[PDB]
Amino acid sequence: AQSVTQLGSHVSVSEGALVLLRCNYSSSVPPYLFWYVQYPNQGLQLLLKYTSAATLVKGINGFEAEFKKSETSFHLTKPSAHMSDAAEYFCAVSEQDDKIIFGKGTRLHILPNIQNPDPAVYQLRDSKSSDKSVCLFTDFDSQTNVSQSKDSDVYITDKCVLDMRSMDFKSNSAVAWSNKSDFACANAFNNSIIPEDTFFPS
Amino acid sequence: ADVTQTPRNRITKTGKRIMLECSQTKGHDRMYWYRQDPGLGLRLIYYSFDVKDINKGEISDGYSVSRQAQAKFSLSLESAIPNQTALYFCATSDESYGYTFGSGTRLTVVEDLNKVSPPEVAVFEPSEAEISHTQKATLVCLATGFYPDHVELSWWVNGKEVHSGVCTDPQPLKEQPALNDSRYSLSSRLRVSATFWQNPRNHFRCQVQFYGLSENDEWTQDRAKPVTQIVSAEAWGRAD
Repeated sequence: AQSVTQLGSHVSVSEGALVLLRCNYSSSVPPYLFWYVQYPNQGLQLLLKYTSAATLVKGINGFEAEFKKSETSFHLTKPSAHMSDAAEYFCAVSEQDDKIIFGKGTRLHILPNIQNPDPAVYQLRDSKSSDKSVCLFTDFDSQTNVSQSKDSDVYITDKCVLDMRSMDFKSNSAVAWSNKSDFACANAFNNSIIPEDTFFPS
Repeated sequence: ADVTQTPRNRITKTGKRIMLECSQTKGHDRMYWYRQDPGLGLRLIYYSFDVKDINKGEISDGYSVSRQAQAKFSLSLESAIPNQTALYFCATSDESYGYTFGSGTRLTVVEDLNKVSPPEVAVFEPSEAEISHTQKATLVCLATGFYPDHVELSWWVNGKEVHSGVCTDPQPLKEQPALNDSRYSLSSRLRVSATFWQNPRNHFRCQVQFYGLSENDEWTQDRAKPVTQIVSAEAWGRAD
């Protein structure tokens, strides 16, 4: 088998929804096919493979994939997306009777089901006695995304999802900070489209 | 086999010959070296079917290999350059594509060792406004001023490593994005119940493992030698 194609370096799925990661190959004789997973930042683990036996192959954890030669596909599915499914997935194919060649990989992002969003911008102080601080934008749902800073002295992180197991509670957040003395948390996220009911305490 | 690779982490200057070693115990004929880079998957560098046989993969330029025994397959960067910075994986296979991968070699090639720098680390304490509004409390760790981008951040509550309630940025950002040798920074959050934060018995530590210079390396500057090290910051719970 001369190639394997995954499209979308990053893809999203709603928490609880069908997982579907697409893989297609080019090889006139049916090949062996493999799906590998990689956690940050860890090695590769085999999920499942097609080895010319069952066309529906089942893997660990509810994963399965159907080999379909008539549309040269081997799509990976799982019935319900859990937060622990966040990882990078690689499709791979046999080639030249002597090796495995890897697709470029897709990272799966699971969007938490946030039933009671409570968007807010908080100021946090350094535990030591500078008064350095950072701004924390948190508790917004899936319709919000955070934009890059448009000022080279202000730093803004990508949104990150944490899962507090103690309370079975997930939330989004991004962090902003700057050394500039005119920097205020009220203005930190002005380049992002934030929810109209974002809480801004004093 | 137990496939094993050495070294596990290494930082080097440009221009050096660098050797990575894969070893196996099961004696499979076929061994392989791959590199992994973001957006490109795992690309084959070189592979070998027995002790008499070496063949190029798609990205063999800049590399050589030796198969000195059934059990061993060595990769060399002949003259290291920065674009050889990557995660490297060796693998073995049986005769039916049963692959075994080694656990990885993270290699960072830097132009100028003078620019290596450990992080400064700070913990930022939960807002009273968050505690009041949500009855939850979010700590933020910030690591800054580090180079190269080769760190591992963890959180420690009362001396045990915690994974629940944590989110760490997946990649650091550049402090000076217009510079090729910009320092980096990274943030992480740990969220607990307000209850837990309000207990002055509880101890919270953000730990950053930095990979840098070894004892071997020469160091000519007045500032601290930027050797591989751990840098932490801490906060105690607070009722007031």
